[PDB]
Amino acid sequence: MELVLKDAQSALTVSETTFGRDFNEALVHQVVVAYAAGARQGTRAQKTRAEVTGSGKKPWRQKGTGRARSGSIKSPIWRSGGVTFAARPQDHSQKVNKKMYRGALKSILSELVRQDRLIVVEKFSVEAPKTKLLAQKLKDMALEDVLIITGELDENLFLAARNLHKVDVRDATGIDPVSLIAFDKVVMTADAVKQVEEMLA
Amino acid sequence: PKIKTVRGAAKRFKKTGKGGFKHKHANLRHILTKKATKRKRHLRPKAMVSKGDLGLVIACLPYA
Amino acid sequence: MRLNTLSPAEGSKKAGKRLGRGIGSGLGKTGGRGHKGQKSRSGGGVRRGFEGGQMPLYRRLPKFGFTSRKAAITAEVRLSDLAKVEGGVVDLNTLKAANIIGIQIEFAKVILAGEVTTPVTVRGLRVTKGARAAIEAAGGKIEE
Amino acid sequence: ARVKRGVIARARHKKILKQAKGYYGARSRVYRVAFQAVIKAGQYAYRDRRQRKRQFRQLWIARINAAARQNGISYSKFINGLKKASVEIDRKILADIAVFDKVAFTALVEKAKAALA
RNA sequence: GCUUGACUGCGAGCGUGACGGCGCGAGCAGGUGCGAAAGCAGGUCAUAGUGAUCCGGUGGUUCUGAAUGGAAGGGCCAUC
RNA sequence: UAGCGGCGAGCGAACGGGGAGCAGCCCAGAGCCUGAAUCAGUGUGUGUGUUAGUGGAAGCGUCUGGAAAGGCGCGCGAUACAGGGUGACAGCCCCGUACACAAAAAUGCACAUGCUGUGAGCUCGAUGAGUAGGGCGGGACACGUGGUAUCCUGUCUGAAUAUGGGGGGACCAUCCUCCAAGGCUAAAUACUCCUGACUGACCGAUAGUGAACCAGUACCGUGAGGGAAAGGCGAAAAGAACCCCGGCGAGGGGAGUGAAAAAGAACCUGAAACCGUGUACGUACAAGCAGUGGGAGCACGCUUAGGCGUGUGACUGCGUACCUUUUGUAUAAUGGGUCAGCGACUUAUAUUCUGUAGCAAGGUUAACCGAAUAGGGGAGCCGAAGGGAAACCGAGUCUUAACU
Ligand SMILES: [Mg+2]
Ligand SMILES: [Mg+2]
Ligand SMILES: [Mg+2]
Ligand SMILES: [Mg+2]
Ligand SMILES: [Mg+2]
Ligand SMILES: [Mg+2]
Ligand SMILES: [Mg+2]
Ligand SMILES: [Mg+2]
Ligand SMILES: [Mg+2]
Ligand SMILES: [Mg+2]
Ligand SMILES: [Mg+2]
Ligand SMILES: [Mg+2]
Ligand SMILES: [Mg+2]
Ligand SMILES: [Mg+2]
Ligand SMILES: [Mg+2]
Ligand SMILES: [Mg+2]
Ligand SMILES: [Mg+2]
Ligand SMILES: [Mg+2]
Ligand SMILES: [Mg+2]
Ligand SMILES: [Mg+2]
Ligand SMILES: [Mg+2]
Ligand SMILES: [Mg+2]
Ligand SMILES: [Mg+2]
Ligand SMILES: [Mg+2]
Ligand SMILES: [Mg+2]
Ligand SMILES: [Mg+2]
Ligand SMILES: [Mg+2]
Ligand SMILES: [Mg+2]
Ligand SMILES: [Mg+2]
Ligand SMILES: [Mg+2]
Ligand SMILES: [Mg+2]
Ligand SMILES: [Mg+2]
Ligand SMILES: [Mg+2]
Ligand SMILES: [Mg+2]
Ligand SMILES: [Mg+2]
Ligand SMILES: [Mg+2]
Ligand SMILES: [Mg+2]
Ligand SMILES: [Mg+2]
Ligand SMILES: [Mg+2]
Ligand SMILES: [Mg+2]
Ligand SMILES: [Mg+2]
Ligand SMILES: [Mg+2]
Ligand SMILES: [Mg+2]
Ligand SMILES: [Mg+2]
Ligand SMILES: [Mg+2]
Ligand SMILES: [Mg+2]
Ligand SMILES: [Mg+2]
Ligand SMILES: [Mg+2]
Ligand SMILES: [Mg+2]
Ligand SMILES: [Mg+2]
Ligand SMILES: [Mg+2]
Ligand SMILES: [Mg+2]
Ligand SMILES: [Mg+2]
Ligand SMILES: [Mg+2]
Ligand SMILES: [Mg+2]
Ligand SMILES: [Mg+2]
Ligand SMILES: [Mg+2]
Ligand SMILES: [Mg+2]
Ligand SMILES: [Mg+2]
Ligand SMILES: [Mg+2]
Ligand SMILES: [Mg+2]
Ligand SMILES: [Mg+2]
Ligand SMILES: [Mg+2]
Ligand SMILES: [Mg+2]
Repeated sequence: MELVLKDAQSALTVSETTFGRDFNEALVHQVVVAYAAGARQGTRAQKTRAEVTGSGKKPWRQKGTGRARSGSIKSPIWRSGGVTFAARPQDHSQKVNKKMYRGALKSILSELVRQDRLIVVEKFSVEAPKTKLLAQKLKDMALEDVLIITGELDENLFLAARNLHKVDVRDATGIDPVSLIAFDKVVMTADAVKQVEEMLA
Repeated sequence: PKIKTVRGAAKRFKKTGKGGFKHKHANLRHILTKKATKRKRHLRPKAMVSKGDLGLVIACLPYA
Repeated sequence: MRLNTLSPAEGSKKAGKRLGRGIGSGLGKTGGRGHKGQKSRSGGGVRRGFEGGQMPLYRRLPKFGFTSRKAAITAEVRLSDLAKVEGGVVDLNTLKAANIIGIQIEFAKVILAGEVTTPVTVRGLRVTKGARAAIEAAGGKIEE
Repeated sequence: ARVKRGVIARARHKKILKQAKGYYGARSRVYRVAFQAVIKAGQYAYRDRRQRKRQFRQLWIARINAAARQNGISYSKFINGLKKASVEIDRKILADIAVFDKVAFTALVEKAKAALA
């Protein structure tokens, strides 16, 4: 298949197996939720009955007092006691097979083309590293929420888009499954399409 | 951590082609004059673990 | 395809078994454990192979055999693995470079599994009768 | 993700304390007692749904009996006569005519009298 | 009277057992013993006379033998 | 895994491979040599940080409102839309943030750099003795004395010393490899009393540190030691001038402030148990898990002025709580005075099986590299071949001298 170019009115050819396959919601979902799981810091901890500050003295004798038997001031039943199953810092990252991460991106890229959310331009940059510049540039192109994928990391385009919340500037190697779905439109320079062409293979 | 093999079972059971286990027959270590040859001859080849005892062996040999 | 419109496959996210959370759940009260046993205690349960004190199966049966150290350094090679080598020479060294046998294997044997469809020369590897016929039927030759 | 039980336990306890309105003592203001009262009231209502249909047929039969005997026939002969005459009016309606239409009931007893005789 | 079948290695098929096991078994080899031969003999009319595994002992062995040749040790078979 | 193991419970390597990080040396001593490299100290610089700081963009009108940052309208900044405060939610009100600068003095680091101190090289040498080894008793080696190598030594002894000696898992021969009985040595590695910044599918006052609060305090113990409870007015005290009852009280009613005082300091919200005042109905001839089915009467709301809704419930049928444990409980068997808050199948790794997804005779990487959730990394693991104790054979193999 081929993708039309808005900037130059030419055409660019791409693999059908990358930008033209069927959407795999089951596969895309697993990779997406595994991306959000890898963003978890997972830093937290409660105190078990062994870590609560306090002594091991039995509060009162086993028999004769008329009270329910107790053995520790730190029992999870008691207030100011331990947590029964106190959490530890844990790693929530999942393993995503290489053929699934690449397989999920191909389904995401293919669905962007089907929904007319991926548009290809010959080049995309700003003359000066001013935020007011590409803000005006995106008005001309009629874009509000947009992800720009460039072949090479442009410093002016990166700085000029940093303060725009609904604009994200990446490079062809910094593509992630979530950001492709999370943005209304995706702008790929013709160089960037070639790199993901040979990255997703 | 890794499950630990019951080392005593690994010395007595070997896993065959279709997932079964073969074991050596008991009653052939000593006191053999008083045993008929037919009884001992049938007791020489290895046998397969029965259906009831497969659960207790698979548990003891997680890496079989 | 939005971040709030993609859902898992039907039947791939079976919900966990929450134990001891009321009558209606079917798992309340004892939580699948029954009444008043050792198996119903926290941490209770007998070890692997225990049969109540009767001599367990892995102890009333005799041990047999010995572990051979030569079988740890001997491998078997299939006919379908002969094309994986580079250069058409299936030797002991050209077979480790193709990741066909372990780096510390010293004896290899080519058996009749798969099929040979290219002429290859096998040096120093024992070849079964069935594999020798097939290797020579593809124009290959076997060297001692 | 710690979950606090205050809001949902408040609503679950109020849910049945509202069902325990009118009960005496702790059965209408104490949850532990009110839960048992609400459950027991549910058991009673279920079984009296099935014995409301008996307590009313007993009432109808007794009223048909009383009205038929004023016309010179017992209940057992009255019902048997109605079956012979092929009258399908049931106890709820027979006991309704007996109270609100005395003339129709006695004109209906004579229907059973002829069938038996 | 003569003898050593109170054989060797397998056994279709069965009975019992939760299992470990325990039985009955015609038939195939290889070598026998009685009978003229048809045969029958793998202990005793049958059912009790028993003890798993581990650990070792003794004899044998086309197995293994921690650089290599041996060996020690282990394995397998018979047995205590 | 191989092994060790009342061969039980269990313990559990190494060879080898992939990575991070790599660094070598000098005293068992004399000749020339020459202050020679590598080094330790100190000063002098030249940079770069640390210990204060400086500048730092861009908004107005109108509506509700106690108050605007909110709604609506029109603008501007953005290498600054991190964050915080401001009378409700602020890119443009304030503090900041991106960015660009700054050190009199002290000080870390990195080079150059003189001085002080030791020493670089070539030849000739030499080659750690109560030591290696052994006996006895123990210990460490994954290895529990086992056929047990190897290491350490409490006690007895005890070499060869380079034509020599150690190891290669009893031991011997051959071969290979190395040179003990003398030392030094960075990096990769472990931890956080402490300092700074940042982060959290961590908690939010019975939680989170024992301690959000003048907490290791009050209090308890002779002592070691144990060890709490306890947060929130309001935007701003504007924290109630003054009057009245009262003991020149406590407490309260007005007045006033405030958006709000039923926000009044016992102060946001103000639940439940529990305790009252008022109203409607029932209730002093009536027997029991107190309800439920039927049901009159009374009061009350009606908006078709219509039967219904709501409250009560005379009378009446039926009806001995809940949990647990049990063959079986109203049981006079257990537990619970009630309310509110908390309280019990979790987490990590490994293995097996189901569902689902990707690839498919292949699947997949771990550590690590990489800013990279990418990509590299195929070391390995599982599978495609099994039989046998094993050598070994192989769609066969073992069994047997051989199997129909
Ligand atoms: Mg003590
Ligand atoms: Mg706590
Ligand atoms: Mg990867
Ligand atoms: Mg034996
Ligand atoms: Mg059940
Ligand atoms: Mg119980
Ligand atoms: Mg029991
Ligand atoms: Mg049980
Ligand atoms: Mg326990
Ligand atoms: Mg016993
Ligand atoms: Mg490999
Ligand atoms: Mg929370
Ligand atoms: Mg109430
Ligand atoms: Mg058979
Ligand atoms: Mg003869
Ligand atoms: Mg006899
Ligand atoms: Mg007898
Ligand atoms: Mg024993
Ligand atoms: Mg022993
Ligand atoms: Mg040999
Ligand atoms: Mg050897
Ligand atoms: Mg050796
Ligand atoms: Mg031997
Ligand atoms: Mg290495
Ligand atoms: Mg300033
Ligand atoms: Mg400013
Ligand atoms: Mg106004
Ligand atoms: Mg405004
Ligand atoms: Mg407010
Ligand atoms: Mg010594
Ligand atoms: Mg020795
Ligand atoms: Mg041993
Ligand atoms: Mg030695
Ligand atoms: Mg030595
Ligand atoms: Mg030396
Ligand atoms: Mg040395
Ligand atoms: Mg040292
Ligand atoms: Mg606290
Ligand atoms: Mg609070
Ligand atoms: Mg004191
Ligand atoms: Mg006042
Ligand atoms: Mg006074
Ligand atoms: Mg006063
Ligand atoms: Mg006012
Ligand atoms: Mg209020
Ligand atoms: Mg407030
Ligand atoms: Mg209040
Ligand atoms: Mg209240
Ligand atoms: Mg009255
Ligand atoms: Mg009376
Ligand atoms: Mg009365
Ligand atoms: Mg009474
Ligand atoms: Mg009575
Ligand atoms: Mg009713
Ligand atoms: Mg009754
Ligand atoms: Mg109980
Ligand atoms: Mg009893
Ligand atoms: Mg009863
Ligand atoms: Mg009692
Ligand atoms: Mg009781
Ligand atoms: Mg009690
Ligand atoms: Mg309680
Ligand atoms: Mg469990
Ligand atoms: Mg599948």
